[PDB]
Amino acid sequence: SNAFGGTLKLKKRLESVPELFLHD
Amino acid sequence: TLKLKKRLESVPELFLH
Amino acid sequence: NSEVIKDLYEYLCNVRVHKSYEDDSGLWFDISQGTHSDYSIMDYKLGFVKGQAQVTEVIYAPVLKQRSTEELYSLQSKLPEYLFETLSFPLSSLNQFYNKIAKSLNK
Amino acid sequence: SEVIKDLYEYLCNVRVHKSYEDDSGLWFDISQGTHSGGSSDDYSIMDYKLGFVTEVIYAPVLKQRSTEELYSLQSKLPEYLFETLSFPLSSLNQFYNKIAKSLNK
Repeated sequence: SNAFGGTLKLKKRLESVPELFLHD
Repeated sequence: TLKLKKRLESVPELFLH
Repeated sequence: NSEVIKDLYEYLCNVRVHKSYEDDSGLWFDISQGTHSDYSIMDYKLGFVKGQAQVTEVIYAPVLKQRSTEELYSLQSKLPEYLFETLSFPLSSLNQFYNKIAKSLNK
Repeated sequence: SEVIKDLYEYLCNVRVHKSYEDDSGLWFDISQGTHSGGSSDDYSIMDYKLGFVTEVIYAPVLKQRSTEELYSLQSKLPEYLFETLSFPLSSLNQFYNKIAKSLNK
């Protein structure tokens, strides 16, 4: 699904802080 | 030193036949 | 082509370079490595950096922010403590390092 | 690109030299080497191709190896690694591992 021969577990990555908002 | 990188230089047609 | 090649290296060696880049200290790689144990993964950075005399040092840093809670407890039970520290080692230890991660994650 | 392969070689003593297509399918030229030694230390190399037409084809590359090289390789690697094989792509790392260990004999 994410590679030519199937699914590669290392290609899937966590987004550690997806709700980060840099502001003042 | 990357021995495999330079390996193909010692036998350039290794994979050709 | 290069994406297919990176995928083959993962199928072959259970390691993936997410990206490479150069900064003012040297050449850096963001990497994930895994092994079946059920697949345990460690994220880390490898930097190839040179001091003034141009001797290459490999800099290792663990990247824990990519792990879940349970995975962090699992790592703490599996990895030698120095793998939670920044390390330096010569190019000649890189395959020893690879094998150390693989064996530690398999535990 | 090139530096990425260099990294994988340092880390894993394996190199994907090239990928190319033919009527048969998609193929990769591979070399695996003994782990780093000293000046007097043994160094063995196994060459093979991996093919994709999920199953992968393993085809050892032997014809341009000297008689002495093949004898030495056959003393270290199990006999099946000198035959063409077909097995699940999900098992490929097992063969990387077996070859890597065998070359370190």
